[PDB]
Amino acid sequence: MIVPVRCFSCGKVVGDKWESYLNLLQEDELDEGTALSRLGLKRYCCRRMILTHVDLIEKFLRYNPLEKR
Amino acid sequence: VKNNLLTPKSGEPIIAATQDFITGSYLISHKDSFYDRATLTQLLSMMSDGIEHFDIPPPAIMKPYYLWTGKQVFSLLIKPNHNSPVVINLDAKNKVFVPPKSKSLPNEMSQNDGFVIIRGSQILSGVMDKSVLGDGKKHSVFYTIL
Amino acid sequence: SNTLFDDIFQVSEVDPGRYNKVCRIEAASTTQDQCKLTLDINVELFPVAAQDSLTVTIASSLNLTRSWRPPQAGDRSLADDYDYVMYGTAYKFEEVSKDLIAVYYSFGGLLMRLEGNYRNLNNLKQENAYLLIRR
Amino acid sequence: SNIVGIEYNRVTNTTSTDFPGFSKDAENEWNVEKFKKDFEVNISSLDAREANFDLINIDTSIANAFRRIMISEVPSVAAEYVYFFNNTSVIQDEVLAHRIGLVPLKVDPDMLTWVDSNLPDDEKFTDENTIVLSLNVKCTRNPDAPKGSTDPKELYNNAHVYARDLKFEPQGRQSTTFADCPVVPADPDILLAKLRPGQEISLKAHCILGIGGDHAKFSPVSTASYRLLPQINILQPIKGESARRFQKCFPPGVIGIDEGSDEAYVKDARKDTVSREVLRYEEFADKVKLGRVRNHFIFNVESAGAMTPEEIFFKSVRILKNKAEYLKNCPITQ
Amino acid sequence: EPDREKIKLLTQATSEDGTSASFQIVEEDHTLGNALRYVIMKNPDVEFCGYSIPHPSENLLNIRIQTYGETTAVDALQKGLKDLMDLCDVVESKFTEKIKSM
Amino acid sequence: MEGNAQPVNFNRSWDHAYNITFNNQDKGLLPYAIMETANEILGPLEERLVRYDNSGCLVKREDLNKAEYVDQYDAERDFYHSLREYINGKATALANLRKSRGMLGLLEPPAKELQGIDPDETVPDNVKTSVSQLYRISEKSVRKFL
Ligand SMILES: CCC[C@@H](C)[C@H]1CC[C@H]2[C@@H]3[C@H](O)C[C@@H]4C[C@H](O)CC[C@]4(C)[C@H]3C[C@H](O)[C@]12C
Ligand SMILES: [Zn+2]
Repeated sequence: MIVPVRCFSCGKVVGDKWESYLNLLQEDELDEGTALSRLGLKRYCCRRMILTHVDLIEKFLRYNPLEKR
Repeated sequence: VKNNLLTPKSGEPIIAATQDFITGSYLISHKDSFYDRATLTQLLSMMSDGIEHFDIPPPAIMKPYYLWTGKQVFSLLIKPNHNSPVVINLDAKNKVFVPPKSKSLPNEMSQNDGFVIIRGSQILSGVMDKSVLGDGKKHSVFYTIL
Repeated sequence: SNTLFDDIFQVSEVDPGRYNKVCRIEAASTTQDQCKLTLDINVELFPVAAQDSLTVTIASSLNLTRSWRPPQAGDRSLADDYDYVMYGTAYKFEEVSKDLIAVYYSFGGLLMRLEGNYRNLNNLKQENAYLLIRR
Repeated sequence: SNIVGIEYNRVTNTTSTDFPGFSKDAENEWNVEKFKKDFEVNISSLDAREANFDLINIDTSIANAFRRIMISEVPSVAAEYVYFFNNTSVIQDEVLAHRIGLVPLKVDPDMLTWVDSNLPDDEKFTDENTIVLSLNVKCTRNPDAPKGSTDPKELYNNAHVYARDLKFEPQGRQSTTFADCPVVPADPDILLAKLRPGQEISLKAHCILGIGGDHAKFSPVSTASYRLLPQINILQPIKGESARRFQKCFPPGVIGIDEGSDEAYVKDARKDTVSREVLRYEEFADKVKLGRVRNHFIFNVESAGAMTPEEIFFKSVRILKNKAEYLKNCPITQ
Repeated sequence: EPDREKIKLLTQATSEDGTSASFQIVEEDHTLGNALRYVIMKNPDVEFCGYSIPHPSENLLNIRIQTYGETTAVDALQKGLKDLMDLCDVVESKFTEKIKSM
Repeated sequence: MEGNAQPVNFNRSWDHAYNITFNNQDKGLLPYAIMETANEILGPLEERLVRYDNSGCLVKREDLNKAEYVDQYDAERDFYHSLREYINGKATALANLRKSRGMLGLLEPPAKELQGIDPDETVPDNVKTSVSQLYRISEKSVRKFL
């Protein structure tokens, strides 16, 4: 639902790379294979952690029960 | 389980080596498997939880290095020491048997170690596969021991 | 003496089929018409080429707890002047024809068939033996 | 020979052969003087979060023991218990507690004490063995947001709960012991949660120190592994265009063509990830052989941020030595 | 005060003269068993050293040492532990001097 | 059942008996001696299986193998016959070897009163040791096999 804090295989912290990855894709218009390398995700186990991540938290937050929608 | 190693349908063993135990035994008993004393000893401790007493036989290769063949590893697996009573003798064909070059030659002189011969408890020829360690055949090692 | 057999052989074929470290060599004896050898050799420790002459002897002892203990370094032994020493057991004596028998040795799964007149193979006695090979 | 040969279908000579009983010479007895003379350490890079260094003329067992102790035996501090006050987020309490337990904390492990488990909860946590991290984030609608905006960073106030919101709350003598080294997360930009107006998070995390074997959050290293030094032997000279093809079987910096003789030679075998591509082509058969030096390890220890990688390696060596000493000092019960 | 439950000598597997023995060590795994195996096999009197973890659910390690008649297995184990300590000391010294070198 | 539709595997049992009773200092047996040992062991076993007709009296020797006198013990008798035949085959093989090396093949007993080790004109270092190498069946081996 949200980007995991650590890579499952090795243990590198990838939870702090999601916003930067989105910014490099959106602002700098970089391709997906170079933005990963610019963030230090060299091993493929770390690359798949945020390359295949589905950010479902944004979709879940549309149905906020504490505030009219 | 010990009293029912053989099915009553035909008398063949039904409790024997399954997949991933036949492959490892074949790779140990492969003809180009040579182990030094450290690897030999670690393998022997690996099959007995570091409890059984093993009498290390003289190596099959002596002058360049001291190397034990994996068939000697399984000879120690069948009979660990002199106090074990298991002395089994058998001759059997493997699953894939390629007959030798000449019809006059015996079966053990074939290619690809098709024929297994166990005398005393030493495995003098052949590889260990489903025919010798698996189920369904009456010439297997475990059937003979039982 | 300790040496049961001794001869010089000419290799005619090296068959490394389906293996990477063990090759099956065929050899014919020099100055002995009826003596023939078929032997499995670890080719990495003792590289064998075709049409190469090599000396093969069979002995009952290398001397000139119950686990096997290697001999002390510096002790004189029959293995000192050889390049490839194997230990095995003779398990089968069979007849090929009249005046011609075959002896089968198994050095822990590596085989040797030695065929010849039984005058020459009289000293083999179906026991453990050392096979010493040099060039 | 001590070179692990690499073939097209198998890996040969992978086991150590330095012990008496390998041959009649009965050499390679354990001599501490010979090992002291032969062993070598060469550090090639030393940052604040990553160390690269070669251990030379050491056996595989000891290097693997160092790697395993680094991964799962060197203690580190991570959040263990989480007490919740009014977590009104979409993210569940279990998930949030797990994420908070997975953040790395910049805490020296030697400033704490191991928590006694059999003690009851009223006196289990003291000022010597527990670090308290308080988080308190409330999200409200931005009253002066742009009309045409859609970024949650502008439409809302605290829509992103990060790891830097984990404030440190000193308890007792930690007000003086942790004065010059306040407890902050090693990666402050870790996105812990996302909120919308009306939601609130407030919690207290008790952080103790444990080993990586108990849980992966306590492992001080993000990664800690070695690799043998690659070795490329060119048995026959390779000339002309084939050399260019011979260059394409390796990473770009591994080998090069001399300008004079126009033949290929190995430039840097360390860059060679062993892809054994050159073994695919029949023209390079019996012209190049590949191997790895069996007693030449290239450790690459990356820290999680709590403490330096050289400290981690030193602690691993000390832990192995203490294991050996503790086993030596124990009496053998029959 | 000494830890009596740490290392035990399994009576049913040892020899009468103590030449062969098997020791059960609690709260260890491959990271110590492999190092002990490598160090003990460098003893000229040891002809058998091998460790095993009988079950992953049990934090336990059985190590078997069989020697010749020159020394007992207990002496070989103590020598191996001391020698592993010396190896760790040498590695420690070399690493800590190469840190200060650069 | 340990054989191919047979109660016992003769080849493996013979090899087992030969191996576990092996001794280089044990003198081999002449083929008639092997046959005599087999007969001595197997005589009382197949002699207590007397054949009775349907009436309930003894059956004459001229018509022992007729169809109407088939009893429940015949399978046992058949087994013994096969057993003897197998042993006889081994003896026959040894006899053939003694006929191929110039010696005298004693498949049948030489005489009732003849005594002494009758191989005495053949040279001992050439042909006696050769036939001892190729075939050596001891009394312990055949008794253990039976
Ligand atoms: C109670 C345990 C203390 C222990 C963890 C402390 C006390 C002694 C410390 C080492 C020495 O300072 C020498 C070196 C200095 C370098 O700068 C960083 C590495 C270096 C090997 C140190 C690492 C670590 O910091 C040690 C071992
Ligand atoms: Zn990773």
